[PDB]
Amino acid sequence: MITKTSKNAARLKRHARVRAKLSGTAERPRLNVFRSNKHIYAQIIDDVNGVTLASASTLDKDLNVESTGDTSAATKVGELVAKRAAEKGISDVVFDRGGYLYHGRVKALADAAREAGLKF
Amino acid sequence: ARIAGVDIPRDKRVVISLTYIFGIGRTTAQQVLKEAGVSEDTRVRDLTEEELGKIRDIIDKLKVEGDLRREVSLNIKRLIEIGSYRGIRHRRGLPVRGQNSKNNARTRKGP
Amino acid sequence: NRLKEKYNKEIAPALMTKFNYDSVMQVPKIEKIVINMGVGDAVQNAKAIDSAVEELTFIAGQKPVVTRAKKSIAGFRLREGMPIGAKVTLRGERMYDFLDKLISVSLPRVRDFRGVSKKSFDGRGNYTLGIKEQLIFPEIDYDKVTKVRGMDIVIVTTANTDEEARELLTQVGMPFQK
Amino acid sequence: MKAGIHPNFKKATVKCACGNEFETGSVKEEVRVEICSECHPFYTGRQKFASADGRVDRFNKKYG
RNA sequence: CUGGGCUACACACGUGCUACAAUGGACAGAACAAAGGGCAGCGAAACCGCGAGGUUAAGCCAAUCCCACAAAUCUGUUCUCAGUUCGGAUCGCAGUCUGCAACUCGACUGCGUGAAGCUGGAAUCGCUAGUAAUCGCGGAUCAGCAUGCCGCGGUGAAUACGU
RNA sequence: CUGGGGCGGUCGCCUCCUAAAAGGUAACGGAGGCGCCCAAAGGUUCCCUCAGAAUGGUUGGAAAUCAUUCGCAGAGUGUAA
RNA sequence: UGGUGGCGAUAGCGAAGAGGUCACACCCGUUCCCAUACCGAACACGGAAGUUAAGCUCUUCAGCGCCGAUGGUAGUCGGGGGUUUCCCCCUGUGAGAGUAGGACGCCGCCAA
Repeated sequence: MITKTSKNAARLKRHARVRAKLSGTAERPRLNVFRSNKHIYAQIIDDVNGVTLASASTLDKDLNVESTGDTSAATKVGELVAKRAAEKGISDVVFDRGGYLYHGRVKALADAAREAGLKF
Repeated sequence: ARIAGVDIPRDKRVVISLTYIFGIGRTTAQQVLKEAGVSEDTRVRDLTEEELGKIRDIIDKLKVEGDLRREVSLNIKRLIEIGSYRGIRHRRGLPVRGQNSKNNARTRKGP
Repeated sequence: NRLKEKYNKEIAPALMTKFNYDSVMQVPKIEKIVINMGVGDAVQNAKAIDSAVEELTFIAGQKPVVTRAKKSIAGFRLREGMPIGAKVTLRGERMYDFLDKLISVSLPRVRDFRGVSKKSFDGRGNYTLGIKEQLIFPEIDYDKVTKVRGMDIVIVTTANTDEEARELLTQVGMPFQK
Repeated sequence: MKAGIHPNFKKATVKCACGNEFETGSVKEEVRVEICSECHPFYTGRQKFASADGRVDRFNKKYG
């Protein structure tokens, strides 16, 4: 009877009001987080091209944790994907907050990217 | 409250405490309360943890608030629906139980 | 957890066997209860809205929220602000001690309590319940305020139709007027 | 749950004049209660309690 | 001749009753009268019914017997200032008695209920001592029907400066 | 200023219409308002979405509040288009 | 099959089935990090018992909303005529509605 908003449903109404603030690229592709219930991802995307430049996720058979879906050991992907684009060298990227709060352990993904090098 | 009646006395006389509820009065409170044996006794609020429940059994076996209002509902409402010679003065406004209509009239009409 | 262990052991499969659903989790429940004062001091001239705080927190220790008037009224008091009535929209496990204080404890402290509300459902599953007395709830002190208000309590179900919800509440065991 | 706003809830011991007891939780360590569902006439089946409704109606008046 | 009405009822009055209360209210015990009626009548005692009264029945044609026990008052418990343990209507259920029959329309009793009233405006009244005021009793009508009417006794005041 | 003048009314600022699909574009033509207000009714971060309607309820009322659906906007957006 | 994009609702409302190991989900708890004008509904956190129910995907429908013509007309530039508050031709443009019809999506990138 009580109709609820899904945590994916209204989240992309909070995500697009970040998408009206940033340009995707500027030799600096945008970088979003996807916080599911089980395991949490990271892609490096840029408008105009829509090219996912380099990516990985917590779902990765290489470099498992193996606690898999908990605190900042699951932000090794925040450490990995910044090290993954480090061989592309690109860049001091733009960071999407998705539709989540930049709070930790969503912040801790992008925390792991900065001492992995990338300036944001 | 109380442990015996609904909205019972508290720190008051035992016969008047039995004279609280709409149906429990002075004569019957002295009668069935006299069967329980209080007489005020203890005159404020202390009858018993097992004596006040004795007013729950001896005090609980009789009635009646909703049964008094229901018997009145079947009387002014019973004769108010089954006739009558008690209905036209039961709600008509004039003296029903006997009086002068130019009288004091402090039951129904007044001034 | 005495109501909470009641339906988590028997009641939810009892509706499944009464009439079917797929997915045994698909069963209506207790969702949320919104207690209301609605008072507004009648009419703002008390001035104690906040008298309704002390009267409400001992139904359950949930901190309440005074409901602010969201409209200006031409026939009474007042324009917006100056809130009208308190509110606890309680949930969870404190939910399942509020109702154990209702059925076998405080709902018979309604004086002429027999059974009630044949039609007070909102048509599609909510259960409305008006309350006219306040010696009802147990941790209310008779030594305290001694002033008379009224309440609503709005029990919310999960069922699409109140068909399924009314039969749920009878498996809960709710005394209705029949 | 805000700290210091919500009163502590020790395990309650509900009781009654009929000796019925119930284990719940409350601010008070013990809670005597005048009436329980196991004692109230409505919840307890259809006890005569005091009525004996309809005795007598609408008529039964005869004496010889 | 039957039934009804004289008893109705938005309202204003007239005369009285009972109250608003601690000099009071409830109980227990004790004490004090006078007067009149009673045969188509009074009714003793006894038992029954909380109760009002019922039953039978001695006695009295009455300075003998009955109505009859007076009540305010005195001695203890207690209520403690409040719409109440005050006061009492209204009204409900339940009984008695009277009658051809108590619904319009007799009273009394039980249980319950407990209005309004916390000494009443301008104004108005009666009162010179066994008086005011107050507490009870009997009787004419009358099968029943008194807070009226007519008598009877009990407690026992203040003031009259003066025109 | 003026359909002679006088009397009446207006003199300046913002919005609409007349305005002829850029933009202006007149009359004593048709409507409103403006000589302020907000120390926040400003800036930013981060949330959320209305009005009305129905259904049922506490003195609850044609309507204050409270819950479930409707409801692209019939709500608000200081003050007026 | 999920995630992120780009394109005018031809992408949508609505009706109906089907899927869950993996993924997205609900779900479970609140000691933590952090939230409620209150509250683990949400927001945050760590976990895996239960689930296709809802979300979400696929598939059918054209009830609604949408797209959308051709022809023909209203209007109209430019001449020319009049019976001149308006009307008539000629040249060229051409609406709006309706309608024939389309459509309840394509095209990516990454991840399994």
